Amino acid sequence: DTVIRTHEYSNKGKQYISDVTGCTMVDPTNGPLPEDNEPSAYAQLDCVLEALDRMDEEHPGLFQAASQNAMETLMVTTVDKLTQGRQTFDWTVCRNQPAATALNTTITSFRLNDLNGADKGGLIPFCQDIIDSLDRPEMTFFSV
Amino acid sequence: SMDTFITRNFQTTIIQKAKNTMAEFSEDPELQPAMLFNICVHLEVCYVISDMNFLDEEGKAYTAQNLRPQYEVIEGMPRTIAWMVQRSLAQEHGIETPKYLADLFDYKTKRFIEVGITKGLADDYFWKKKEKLGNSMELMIFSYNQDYSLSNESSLDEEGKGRVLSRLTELQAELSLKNLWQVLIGEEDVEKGIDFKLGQTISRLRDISVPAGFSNFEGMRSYIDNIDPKG
Amino acid sequence: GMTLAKIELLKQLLRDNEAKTVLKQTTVDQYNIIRKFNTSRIEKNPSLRMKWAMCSNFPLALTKGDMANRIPLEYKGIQLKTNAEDIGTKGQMCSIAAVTWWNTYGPIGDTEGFERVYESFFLRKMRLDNATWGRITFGPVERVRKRVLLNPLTKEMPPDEASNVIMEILFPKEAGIPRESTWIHRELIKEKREKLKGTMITPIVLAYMLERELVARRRFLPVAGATSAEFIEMLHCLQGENWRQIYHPGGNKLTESRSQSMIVACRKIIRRSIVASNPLELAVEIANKTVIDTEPLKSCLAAIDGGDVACDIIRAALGLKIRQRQRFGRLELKRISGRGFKNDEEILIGNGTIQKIGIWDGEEEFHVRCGECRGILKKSKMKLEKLLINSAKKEDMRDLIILCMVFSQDTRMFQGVRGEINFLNRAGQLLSPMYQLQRYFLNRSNDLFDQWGYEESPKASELHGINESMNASDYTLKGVVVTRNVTEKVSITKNLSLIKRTGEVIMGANDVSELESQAQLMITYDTPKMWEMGTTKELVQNTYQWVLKNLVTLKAQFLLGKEDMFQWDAFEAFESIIPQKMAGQYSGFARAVLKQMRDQEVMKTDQFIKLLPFCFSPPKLRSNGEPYQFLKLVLKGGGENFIEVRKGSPLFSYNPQTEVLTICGRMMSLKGKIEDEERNRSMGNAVLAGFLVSGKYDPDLGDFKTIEELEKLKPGEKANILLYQGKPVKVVK
Amino acid sequence: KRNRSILNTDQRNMILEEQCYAKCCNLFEACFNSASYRKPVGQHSMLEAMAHRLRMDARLDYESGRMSKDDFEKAMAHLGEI
Amino acid sequence: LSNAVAKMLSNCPPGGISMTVTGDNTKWNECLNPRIFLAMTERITRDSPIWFRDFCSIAPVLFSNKIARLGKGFMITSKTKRLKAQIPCPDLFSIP
RNA sequence: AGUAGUAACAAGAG
RNA sequence: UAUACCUCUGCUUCUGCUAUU
RNA sequence: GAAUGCUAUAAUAG
Ligand SMILES: Nc1ccn([C@@H]2O[C@H](COP(=O)(O)OP(=O)(O)OP(=O)(O)O)[C@@H](O)[C@H]2O)c(=O)n1
Ligand SMILES: [Mg+2]
Repeated sequence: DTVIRTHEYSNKGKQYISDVTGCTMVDPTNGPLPEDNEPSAYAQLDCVLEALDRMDEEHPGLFQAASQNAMETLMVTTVDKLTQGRQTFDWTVCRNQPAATALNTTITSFRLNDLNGADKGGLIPFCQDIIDSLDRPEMTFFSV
Repeated sequence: SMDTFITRNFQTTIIQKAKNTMAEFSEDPELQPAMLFNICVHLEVCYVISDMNFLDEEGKAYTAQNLRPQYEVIEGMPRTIAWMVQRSLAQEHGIETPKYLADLFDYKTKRFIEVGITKGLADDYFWKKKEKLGNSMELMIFSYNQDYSLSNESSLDEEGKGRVLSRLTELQAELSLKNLWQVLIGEEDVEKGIDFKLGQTISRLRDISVPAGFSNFEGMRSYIDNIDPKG
Repeated sequence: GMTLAKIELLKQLLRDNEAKTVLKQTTVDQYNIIRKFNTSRIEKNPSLRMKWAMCSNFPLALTKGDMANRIPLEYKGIQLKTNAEDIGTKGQMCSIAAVTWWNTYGPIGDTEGFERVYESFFLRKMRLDNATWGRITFGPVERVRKRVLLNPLTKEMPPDEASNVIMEILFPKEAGIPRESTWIHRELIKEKREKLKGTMITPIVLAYMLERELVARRRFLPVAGATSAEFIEMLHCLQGENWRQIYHPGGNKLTESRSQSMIVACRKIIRRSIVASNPLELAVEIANKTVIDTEPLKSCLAAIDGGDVACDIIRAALGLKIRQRQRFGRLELKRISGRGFKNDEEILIGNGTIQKIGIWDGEEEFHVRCGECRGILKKSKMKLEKLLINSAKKEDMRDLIILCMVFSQDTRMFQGVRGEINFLNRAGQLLSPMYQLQRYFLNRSNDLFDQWGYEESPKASELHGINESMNASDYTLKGVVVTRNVTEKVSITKNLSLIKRTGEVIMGANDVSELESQAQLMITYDTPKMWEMGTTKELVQNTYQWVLKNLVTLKAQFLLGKEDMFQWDAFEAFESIIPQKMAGQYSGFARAVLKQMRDQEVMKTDQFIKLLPFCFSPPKLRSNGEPYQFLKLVLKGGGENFIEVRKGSPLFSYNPQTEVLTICGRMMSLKGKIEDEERNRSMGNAVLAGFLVSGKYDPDLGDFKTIEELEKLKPGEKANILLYQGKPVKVVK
Repeated sequence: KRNRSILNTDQRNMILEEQCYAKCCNLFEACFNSASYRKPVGQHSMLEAMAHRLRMDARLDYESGRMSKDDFEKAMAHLGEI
Repeated sequence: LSNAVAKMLSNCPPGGISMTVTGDNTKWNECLNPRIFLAMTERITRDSPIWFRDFCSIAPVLFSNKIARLGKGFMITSKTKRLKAQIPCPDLFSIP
């Protein structure tokens, strides 16, 4: 239902085939403005930016002030931070699992593909390994 | 560069255990080899002071079955191990822990030992480090121009004191023989930028993850950065 | 000799090549990840799963040990435990009956240290045990939502500092780098370590027990005149919305909390006394019967050496040596010469925003003190002039200079505000800009020093200036000097002004702080009609309630005597929550609208009730003889504290359909106390003074006239009025 | 007691994986009592950390007189094997 | 919210009408777009260094190419035979 | 049958 | 086949994010 | 005459 409805409000947008996943992608953004009051996903970048500019004017320095904090946080943030999110999806077994396990599986899996970024302890170098893992031709993992 | 040099001079023990010390301080071993060599020498000097120094069950120093040395090598051991060792020693023998991390500790003396290698004068560098410690650790300073400045109570014997000054000049000569002595002389400064580079895949995903009327992400970035959408 | 066993077990564990590789690969960091590793999906309906699982044979899991084996398999035909070992504990499973058995016929363990371990709680109990309960009161309570401390602490520290202290107590070896903190709590570390020494309770518990009484649990709650933790803990029993309960806790109460509340009492007395003729009379009347928790205000003011203007005014009023002694958190001053004029002004700060601050005028001299360091300060409007100090402790000297720099409000101090400084709270509440600027520059000092400027040191006898590092230096901070060298009978006017024996005044009730705030300890007024010191909404409700109560008489007396029943002690209190600069104008308006109803036959009891209270403040008419005209009457407090003339308002509205008056939410029936003609009788008449309805909206007259356009009309001129959405009326003068 | 639905299905194997990590951590906590309270920090091997601590503990247990020669030799010998 | 209401209430022009629209948005999740969330980060981190601008940009980029798993599947049954069976999501278009 | 209600249970497994 | 009138199981037959912390 | 910012296995809200 959600999958249908999401695309039902985007169908008048720009539809194309992802040359990465090979999937059917639909892009409503900067699309034709609605003719009625049926849910519209066709947001206009210009208007989203203009809105944010006014917000930035009304609250001066807040964006960089936050960005600073959010950035300085990430640098301190360890990997174990991920082990506090109930049932996370584990790609190694294609089932949900405890956050702490779902991570462990990924760290153990990554090591086999020569990805030890986790071991450094900070979240950033572990994150680097995730966006790197996409460029691996094959991905190898333990399964009992 | 220093890359090929340290492989010949120092063993993998000293190479790696230093690169761990550098890693914990979060500075690249290759982008600052001057800093690597300093800690390598700093570590190699410390091991020589506690190499053959052994204690018997009676409680007297002797030269080398038996597994209990006279000194305790703190330099090399990771921070949280080093500090555990340092605290464990202080609390056991019953003295206050120094606020700074020590290099060595003599089990017979029951005192902490701070080691320091300098380029100019060893006598000057003794009074420089006396400001921080004062009398928390019994300093033991050395330099490459055959100049030693130990504490009033120095346990280091005549046969021991030589090996240090020998290896100090032996390496200092080997750096001059390879024309790499000049590499350590010149100043080296670099702030370690927190670089997070994107791969090929994720970069492509980003380019297809853009609003309509954009060739690639670079476009969306520069559009957002530059143009003002008032009205 | 536990060490050997561990090493012997490590050899056993390292024979499992799976465990070996886990230990060899998993970093000390990653311990945190693999510790939380389990099969168990998180139980989403535990309330159910428990209720169900309790009906099973063996729901519980023993820890495999010699103690587990002391429990028998069955007792008098009751299966206590099974052979089958739990997946988790790898020990025998058991029924809830097992616990009940152990607690009955189990071995008797050593409960030594327990009380010292769980002292935190035993005190929590001891406070209730050695408490005294007063009377319950039924009446309106305006609860304010504020961030408060939930549990009294042994000593307050940041979580980081707190944790580091706990490490020093329980886990000496695994402490890491020794911090300043270690030395700062050396007494508490040793004290706790000596108390927890002989105990068999698990260190991890002792950790959380210390954490409970060192780490501050500070959360938002709806409170009313009780902020003190030892009150907050009992907040559920202290008050409701519509009832209050007097409760004196036990143990001890802080001199600071005794002080800070003692101020609010005086401020609240003065605030209310100002309205009556002979304020001193009422000020004295209340003050004598004002109790701070269990301690009389007079006794408290006598006992405590410190407090604000109000404290001194009330001290004088009672007859006590007024201490012009002053505080600014850490800094504590005492005036030698000067007179301060607090003017609210828009200050630009270093980060580049405009903050409203109360700036003090005139050149004043104070005896500044900070710990073991003392000094003499001299300041003018937003400029420090000269600061003499002693060479006591290095940090105590360093703090005094920063405190004096901030206190002076120097335009240089405001320039050195670089970074994020919050004057507004996460919940959009006001924080004291001076007390936040004080709090900011105590953390970042090097900015202030560099943003101030230096100059040549003094070359006098015992004067030798100090630089940034607080050492006898050549360059000293612009107007700072270090030296080797470290009342009068007043009377108070009935109108509350402290006059010298010469004639010059030192304080007045016009000089006290306008800011009401939540008293730390419970403030009680042992005179009947204590509600008079209450909040806007409390006073508003209690007043209109008293109007409704005596409406029978008050309405009749109005139809005989004109101004006989305008002067009532309830309406006096009510004036103290009216803005003084509109009080008279409102009375001027209201009395005219009332008299207009009485004389011209057109009555309206709901309006009479609404306006009658305003008719106390001596009337203030316009220069052309006619009264001021109003749409809403704003009162002291939030932007919701106002009475609408034409419509209803968050304080006051009448429902004619039900004949129900609604006051601050509380519903009262006007059935029986209502005239028959009123229902059909329009409101249009009792809305403007000297204005009455003629007909209905006349398009010829045009749009609806404003207060101004109405006030600027010649008698017998028609106009279009709107009472409320969809009630147009044609009103004439 | 833990829901034992897992005993029937092939997921069984995970209990050994758990009770492995459990063994590793539990012992680590016997070496570092602080680990239970505050998060231990280090990018070095757990074994490395555990070894040194036990070495110091043993040495100072011998020097203090909490441990005997027979036991200390066994300690340094057993730790030697690692 | 009590403080917010108090001000926005009292700030109302005298004579003018203050109105509160008790509001709720429909299909909040379905309608909002990742590529908009990408723009938001890019505009919010304008003064942030190159790496952190990019770091933030990933989460939206993943969401703008994300794949939704279709749960367990659909159960088909014969009442006559009293047989039930789960059809896996991969085998949805196996049966007519 | 029934519960229940946009899809399940009315035992499941070796 | 068979053991099986036996044996094991009763959230694990996919339970998320963000606040109140 | 102000502060102190956090960070559950429950429940509620979206
Ligand atoms: N259990 C929930 C409820 C709500 N939400 C979040 O809150 C939003 C608002 O939920 P709601 O108002 O209940 O529904 P809508 O998304 O508005 O859907 P509808 O069009 O049916 O009103 C959701 O989109 C989602 O972002 C959520 O994450 N989890
Ligand atoms: Mg909705």
